Amino acid sequence: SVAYSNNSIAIPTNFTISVTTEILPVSMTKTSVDCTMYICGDSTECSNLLLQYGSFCTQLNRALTGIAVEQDKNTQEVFAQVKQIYKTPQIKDFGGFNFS
Amino acid sequence: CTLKSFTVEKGIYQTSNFRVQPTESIVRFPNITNLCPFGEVFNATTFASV
Ligand SMILES: *[C@@H]1O[C@H](CO)[C@@H](O)[C@H](O)[C@H]1NC(C)=O
Ligand SMILES: *[C@@H]1O[C@H](CO)[C@@H](O)[C@H](O)[C@H]1NC(C)=O
Repeated sequence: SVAYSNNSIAIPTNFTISVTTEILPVSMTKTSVDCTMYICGDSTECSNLLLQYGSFCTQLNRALTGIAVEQDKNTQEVFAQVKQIYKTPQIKDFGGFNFS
Repeated sequence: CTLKSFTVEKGIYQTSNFRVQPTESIVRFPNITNLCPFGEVFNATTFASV
């Protein structure tokens, strides 16, 4: 409960510096699928009836390639916000802060 | 052939996996020489009731 009045206020007298960690995914593993190898397998008897479903195979491959290029775009976008690359300074002399 | 077109632009174009041609062939069967007794069970003089 809060000790609330109509003429009373509370004011801090000190401060505390705090640090927290936030973890977010950026990209996932890129994959590709060879439909003919996964289905028939070193079979001349098969892979002759897959001429009808080659269109579906192409559709799957197109979707997977789109996913992969999207993953590359995400990885580039997250970390490459700034272009100029700055070398770390030699002398620290940051007034006390230790960034080791 | 994979793209089903005559013009290809730039790209990486992950094509189908490579294969190796099995130029030879073998047959392996157990050591059986004597023929089956076809005459014994086909040319039997007597046959049992159903
Ligand atoms: C504020 O907190 C620090 C560390 O907890 C302490 O050294 C300092 O004395 C505090 N300030 C006052 C006015 O008590
Ligand atoms: C096989 O059958 C035929 C007719 O059923 C007969 O003439 C012949 O003698 C038979 N041979 C043997 C080896 O039993």
